[PDB]
Amino acid sequence: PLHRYPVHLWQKLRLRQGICARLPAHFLRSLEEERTPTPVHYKPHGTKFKINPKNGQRERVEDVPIPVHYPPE
Amino acid sequence: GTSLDLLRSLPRVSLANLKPSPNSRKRERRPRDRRRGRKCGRGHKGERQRGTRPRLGFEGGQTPFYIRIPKYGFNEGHSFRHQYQPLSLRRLQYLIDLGRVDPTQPIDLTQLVNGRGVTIQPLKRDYGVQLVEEGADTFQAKINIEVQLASELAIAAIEKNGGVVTTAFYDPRSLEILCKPIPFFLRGQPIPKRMLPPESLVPYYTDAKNRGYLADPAKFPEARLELAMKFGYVLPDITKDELFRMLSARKDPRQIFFGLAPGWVVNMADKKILKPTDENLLKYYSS
Amino acid sequence: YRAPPPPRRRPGPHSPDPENLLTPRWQLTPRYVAKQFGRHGAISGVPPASLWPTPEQLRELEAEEQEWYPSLATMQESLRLQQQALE
Amino acid sequence: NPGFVESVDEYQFVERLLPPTKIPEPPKHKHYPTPSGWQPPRDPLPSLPYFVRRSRMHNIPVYKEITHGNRQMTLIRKVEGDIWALQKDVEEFLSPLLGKTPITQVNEVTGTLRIKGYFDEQLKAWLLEKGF
Amino acid sequence: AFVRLTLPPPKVVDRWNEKRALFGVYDNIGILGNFEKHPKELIKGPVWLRGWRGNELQRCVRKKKFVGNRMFIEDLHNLNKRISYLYKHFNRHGKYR
Amino acid sequence: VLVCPPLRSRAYTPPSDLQSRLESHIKEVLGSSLPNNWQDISLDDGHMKFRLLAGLADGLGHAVPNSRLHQMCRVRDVLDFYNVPVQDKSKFDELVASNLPPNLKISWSY
Amino acid sequence: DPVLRKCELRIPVHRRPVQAWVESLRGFEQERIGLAELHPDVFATAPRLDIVHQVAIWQRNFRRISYANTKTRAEVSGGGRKPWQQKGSGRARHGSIRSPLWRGGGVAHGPRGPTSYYYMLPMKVRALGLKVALTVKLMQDDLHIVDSLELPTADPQYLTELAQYRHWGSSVLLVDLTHEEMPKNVVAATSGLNSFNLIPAVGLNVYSMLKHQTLVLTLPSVAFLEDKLLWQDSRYTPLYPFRLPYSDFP
Ligand SMILES: [Mg+2]
Ligand SMILES: [Mg+2]
Ligand SMILES: [Mg+2]
Ligand SMILES: [Mg+2]
Ligand SMILES: [Mg+2]
Ligand SMILES: [Mg+2]
Repeated sequence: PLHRYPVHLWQKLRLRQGICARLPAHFLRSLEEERTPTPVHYKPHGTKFKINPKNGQRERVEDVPIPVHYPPE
Repeated sequence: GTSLDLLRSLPRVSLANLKPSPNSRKRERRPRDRRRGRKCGRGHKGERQRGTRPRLGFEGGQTPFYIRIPKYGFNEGHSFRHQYQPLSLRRLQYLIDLGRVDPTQPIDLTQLVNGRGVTIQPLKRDYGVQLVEEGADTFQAKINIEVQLASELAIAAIEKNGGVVTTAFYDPRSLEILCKPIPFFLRGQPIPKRMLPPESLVPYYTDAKNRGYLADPAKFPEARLELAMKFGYVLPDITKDELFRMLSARKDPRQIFFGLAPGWVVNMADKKILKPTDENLLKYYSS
Repeated sequence: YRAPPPPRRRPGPHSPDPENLLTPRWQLTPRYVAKQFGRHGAISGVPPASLWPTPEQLRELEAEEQEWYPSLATMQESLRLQQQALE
Repeated sequence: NPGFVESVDEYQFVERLLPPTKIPEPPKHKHYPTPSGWQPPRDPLPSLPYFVRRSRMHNIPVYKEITHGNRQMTLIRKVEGDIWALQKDVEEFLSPLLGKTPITQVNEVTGTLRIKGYFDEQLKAWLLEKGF
Repeated sequence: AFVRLTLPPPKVVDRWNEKRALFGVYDNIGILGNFEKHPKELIKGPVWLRGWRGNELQRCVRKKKFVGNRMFIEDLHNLNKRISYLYKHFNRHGKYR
Repeated sequence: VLVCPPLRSRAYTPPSDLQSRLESHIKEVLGSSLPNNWQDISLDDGHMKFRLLAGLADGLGHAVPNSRLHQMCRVRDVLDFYNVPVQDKSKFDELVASNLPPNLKISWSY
Repeated sequence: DPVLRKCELRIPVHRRPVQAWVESLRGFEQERIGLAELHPDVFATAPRLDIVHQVAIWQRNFRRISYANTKTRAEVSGGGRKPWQQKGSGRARHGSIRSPLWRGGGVAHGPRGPTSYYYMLPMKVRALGLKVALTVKLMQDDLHIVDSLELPTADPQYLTELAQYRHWGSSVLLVDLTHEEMPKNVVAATSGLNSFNLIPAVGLNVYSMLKHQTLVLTLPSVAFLEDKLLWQDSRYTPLYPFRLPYSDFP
């Protein structure tokens, strides 16, 4: 068999049922939304395009955040 | 057809009478009998017989042939080179003769594609069609044709018969729309502007001798006459020609279609075209 | 027997439910909305003004154009200088 | 006041863009052969036992073929009627050129005649005279 | 070897039941229907192989790509191991290099 | 309330006076007597072929099969078609009524 | 008066038309009410029984998905530990109790998961097969052209009796132009008949024509069938899928 929903949607489903549903709408917005924090440990790309020096062609670039471990302390 | 008379005599065709065409199926051999069983075609026991021989190109430990040859830039930058589908005058005459291309109206890449005269693959780096001199001797048509590249001999044949040829540049996004306009219309976007040539191609498309679409019109008469003297024909005054209005037609450097301006929306479902009224958008598209 | 009615494609503009989690993401983009108008025109219900870029989007397009697509005069001038440097 | 104005006048240019799904019938020409070389089938029809039909592109269905990288062949394909009568004529027509009888295969199921060697141009001209 | 001492019950097959009688209908939906639907759209089966064919490594990767995120832990672990075994078989083992 | 007529055999034997029947039908179909060279009259006219062929089938009781209509180009082909007999007996059925030798015995279980 | 039908498309000049008897189902004896032309390129194609073999096999084998599966040694329960030591046992060497050689072990080369047999015959090939099948039914006297499927009564017995009277086969396939407009009387009669099956024109296929002994086509369906099949020859290759707008294609 298969699960009806993908695993990554499981958290959203729980927030939509039970005592979680009765929480205020504004509070759930904070839980639902996922926003990336400001870069700290890596330099962000200033532009969305740069020239690849070897072939001299315009190439799309993306920012991949470094995984950071936050201790409970 | 006597063969159909044979069917009359024979029993009914049915699912029980079906047979494949002779020799359409080979036999699959399983290693069960003595002939193909036993060692099963793998030979005596060894690395190859156990199925673990080295990879393709491995030569037993000496430096392989494909590695000992020096690296040289044969294919450097290959994916960024522009490719032009060659259209010969022989093929162009063949299409015109059989009615697949209409000489009364101007000919652009869309008409060539619609008539299946040329096959364009933008995803495979095609930038359009180049006129090819082959068939010039037997070309006897008066045509208005727009191509991306052209040769001196090919241009001579077009002009000698009384036609007009111009070289125009289309960018990869523009080329896909030009080749397949209808799929673009179904997307519901407005028609985009046509980008000007890269700096490398600016000299080519601004030169009268190449009939560039960005070239100075004032310099065309001299260039057209020069070919006439060089190739031994008399330049025909096309202004007197009845079809001068069609022959003289040329698209604007920023226009993809003849009668459609950038920024319009083609509503095929309701047979309407929608034009923007916002001033800022009009400045964007008019530019 | 009589065969069941022939299979047919669903006709008309189709707007997926935004809240439903299962509904695929690609069907909820503005790109999908424009496609409905292109196929079915007016009955789609799309406000046509939305099809064109919005003023904030228009600025992004113009900003992008200047950086990577120069004008003809600038292209000609740079080519002229290179020839002089070569000469 | 909406930002869009609708016009039907310019839809003619949109219609011009629609591509056809049907190969157009060739236009009537004042003088044949046409500069490319194409000429339509003659009327009245030939009275031979065999008829060679034209392709969907309105050309004579003769094709050069090669297999194994060395076996050159020429194929006459859309033959209706007595395909054996065509074989007889082909052998006589090609025998003087060879100096010997050509080797041929008749596929009565598919309606094609296959000849060893490249004779496409001679057979294309030959079949035009017969009026197919 | 030992053999049955009795004849099994005879097999009764209705060749004109609705499913057998109407098999194949609408297989020409496209050419006879203006091409609005392709015949593959009539195929019923697993989501990852409707109108598609491939070898076992391809099928395993396709199932993971389609429904991998909705699979049970036992199944997904078994599917992933099957991919690695087939990957090593097709890319390193065999007679022909 | 609709009763199917009794099933009629598919066995046809050419009538002895075939010429008389055919020319009478042709005279009626043309309506202007019998013109010399009648046998070579072309049947390309759609209306005439239906009247001639349909009329013959009703009276004679044997109808041109769908496979053979295109072959009935001229009246001769129609004349030729009706003179060839059709037998409903199988090849085996003939053997039973074929004066078998005394030592040959055939039994029909169907 | 006669119901004389002519082909709406142009027949090639070197080929003469093929013809059939138009019939009616209103009465038992209404076996000839008209004379209908048939395009020779549809109903008089070459008798190509191998192409009929290709299409019918495609129709059977492209839908097929087999759900047969077996577990490999990796998927059977247990089997992790080595049963006994390599040396000093007097036994055959083993590393798992679930190998193929063991009872209860995995299957070495068994069916693997759901498997599909999907492939597509070229569109021209599948269209050519239908033309061959239609010709076969006509030349073998299994095809009956009808003006309409209207019937006097809804009793299924009447339809069966009529088939016997006209020497039709044990099974009959009936084709109508469209599903929506098919007459009520025939719908009721065919509903309860196993061997008389009613399909619309878009539902016609080679396999059903082989399964049923005789084919009944209405006159409008014949024109429908000719138009679609003859379009396949004399057409271009597709620039894009034909569902998209074209200059001259519906
Ligand atoms: Mg094998
Ligand atoms: Mg190409
Ligand atoms: Mg294990
Ligand atoms: Mg272990
Ligand atoms: Mg081990
Ligand atoms: Mg087991």
